[PDB]
Amino acid sequence: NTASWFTALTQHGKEDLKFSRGQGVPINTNSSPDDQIGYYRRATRRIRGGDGKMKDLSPRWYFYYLGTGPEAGLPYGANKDGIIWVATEGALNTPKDHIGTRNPANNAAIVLQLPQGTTLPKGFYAE
Ligand SMILES: [Cl-]
Repeated sequence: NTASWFTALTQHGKEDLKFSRGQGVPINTNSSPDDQIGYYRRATRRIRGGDGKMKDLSPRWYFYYLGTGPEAGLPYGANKDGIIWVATEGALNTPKDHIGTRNPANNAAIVLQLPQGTTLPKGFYAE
């Protein structure tokens, strides 16, 4: 059982996460230009509120390299609710099994950083 290599982007507003073409891949100096491609997957947790009924928390969007993670089998551009795709110029459309996912027992998450000039929808924040 594994985890995203990066911390999540929390959705504070009504808009799903979306990036303009060529944007959205997190910075990771340990990966190469061919690897800069993947998807974000929405994870929506539920909690028992103060009243006593269940409710959704803010959705969290986690990045996974193409061909890894909970949707490792999906090809780039696959239509699936809660999955959005991103790729940098120069990336290769091949599975990134060599990067894989993170084992939290032996690796901390990488703080998710987006390069300068990256635009986001309302309610998401870039570090
Ligand atoms: Cl947050």
